[PDB]
Amino acid sequence: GDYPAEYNPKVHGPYDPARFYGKADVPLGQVKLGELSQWLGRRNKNPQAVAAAVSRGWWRWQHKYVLPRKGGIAPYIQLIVGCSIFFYAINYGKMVAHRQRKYH
Amino acid sequence: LATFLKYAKVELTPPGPADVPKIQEGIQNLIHSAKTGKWKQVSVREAWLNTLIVTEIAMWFFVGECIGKGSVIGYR
Amino acid sequence: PRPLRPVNPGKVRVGFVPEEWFTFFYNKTGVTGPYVLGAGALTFLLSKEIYVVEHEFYTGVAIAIMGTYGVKKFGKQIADYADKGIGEIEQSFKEYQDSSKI
Amino acid sequence: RIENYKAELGKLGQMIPFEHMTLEDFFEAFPEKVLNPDPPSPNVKKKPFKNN
Amino acid sequence: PWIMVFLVSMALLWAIMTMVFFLYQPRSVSSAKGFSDRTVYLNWKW
Amino acid sequence: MMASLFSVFDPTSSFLSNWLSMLIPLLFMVMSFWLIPSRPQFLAKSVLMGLNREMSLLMGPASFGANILVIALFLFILFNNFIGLFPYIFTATSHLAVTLSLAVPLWISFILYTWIKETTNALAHLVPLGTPAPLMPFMVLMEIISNMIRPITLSVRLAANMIAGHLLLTLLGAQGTLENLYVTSIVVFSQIILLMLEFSVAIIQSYVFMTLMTLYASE
Repeated sequence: GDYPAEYNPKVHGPYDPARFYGKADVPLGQVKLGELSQWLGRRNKNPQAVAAAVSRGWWRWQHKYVLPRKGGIAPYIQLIVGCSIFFYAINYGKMVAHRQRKYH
Repeated sequence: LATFLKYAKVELTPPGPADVPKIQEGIQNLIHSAKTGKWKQVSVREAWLNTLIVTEIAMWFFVGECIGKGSVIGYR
Repeated sequence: PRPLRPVNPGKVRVGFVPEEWFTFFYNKTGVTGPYVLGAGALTFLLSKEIYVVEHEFYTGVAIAIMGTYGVKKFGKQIADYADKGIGEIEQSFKEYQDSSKI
Repeated sequence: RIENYKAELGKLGQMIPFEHMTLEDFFEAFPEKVLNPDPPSPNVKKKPFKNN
Repeated sequence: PWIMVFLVSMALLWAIMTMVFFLYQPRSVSSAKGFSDRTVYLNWKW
Repeated sequence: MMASLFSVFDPTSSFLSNWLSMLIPLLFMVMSFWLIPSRPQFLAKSVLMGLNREMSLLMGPASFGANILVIALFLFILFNNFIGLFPYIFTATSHLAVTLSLAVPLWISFILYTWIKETTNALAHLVPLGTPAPLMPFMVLMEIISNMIRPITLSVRLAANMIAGHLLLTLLGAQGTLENLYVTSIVVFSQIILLMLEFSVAIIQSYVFMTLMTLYASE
């Protein structure tokens, strides 16, 4: 538990957990799908790397829906539906065992 | 919700029946792309947009499936 | 880049859905696009028994009705109460700086 | 002492305003801070520790 | 698997406890009022 | 009047097990970045500082800095009762291991610290004050049984509220039909009244358990 070693306060400035502090990689949005295999293989799949990628995404979502001053109830409704959707797919085996239509 | 009804009139009309050459030529252009390309050079963000467009189109098949069986709440 | 605090959060329609999702379909299927896909997806999950309409669905409706009524009744008061406390903190910090200079 | 007060006012002049200030920069500009060898408290405040 | 459920709940309780510990608002309420009481004045050779 | 269903407490219904249902309150924690807080951070800070002020009358020296544990226990109970009422989430508090974690380690913490520090006063808590000799021994034995199994009933209490709450909601939902507007509206309105009761009891149950642990950490 520490600040990432790629972070430099002299060039970047103060730390911001929603900004990637490594080498500036081209994001997947502008990949023309001919470099998709190269882009996926280049990005490592360490447990450390994906955990940092989750936190950098989570703080991006905090920066868009909570950290602004006038943060409404919309993030806290999005989380509830997001968790309900995710947990319905987990409990799909118990839910689909009952169903309503015999043929459908 | 009158503006929702107004937008529904604008961009939920059935397509022009005279467009049959104009949609197959686009289809033939896509077939010309299909064995050659125009998908390995399209950005993943735009490619994801294109797939969801097909998903939006393919959902009408299941909407029509609910219409063809009568009530949309399962098989009555 | 110096991280600057924005005043208002991201634009949101239908309570929780991002507006960036809705505007993503504008250049291809227009404004009605995301609503058409959402209506078709909801119909498909209900019809093909993917969404099981069990006893918990009625609880999910009851929460949704209670949440909409509770937020619309007390949202303005709570947000003003929180903004009051933020303003008092902002006033406290700016008065400290002015008193230190004086 | 005048040069000390001028340096203090220069510090306040160069201090970033409290509106768009990250919490780490508030800790950096004011080195009172908090860390592991620090007085614990349910709310880490200026004088929550002894109060007796 | 009660042991694994107990460990996760306790680890969660530790993680919530740490988040509460840093959940606070620092304040700077030490102005220069005491500096105005430090008026050093020369004793006069009477 | 149709039927009923149960068994919403299976931890391994899928290969992504229901232990993630306990890792959901980590999302709702208000992570703080800016100096001036946001709206939900200030609300959470004002609530917690409010509870700390109210519990300050009952802290005592033996719980000099243990109020963080009590407040964390309060927020854990609240986020395991509020989240247990949302529909497609398994009842975490129904599993006794969550209630085992809630009561047993903290009770052993409080009774062993009391026994090491004040052994005679701990035994005097097992007797009613000012008890004469013929009234002594039966009160002592029953209160020994009382203090031994009191936290076990605390764990039962935290489980039973959400079990009875979720059983009632599933009963009301299963006895309704989508097609019938009259039955659906009656079922929905009955659950809204029941949810208002269940939301109220869940907050109050968390509040009393904070109060009980603050009293029992003071001694």
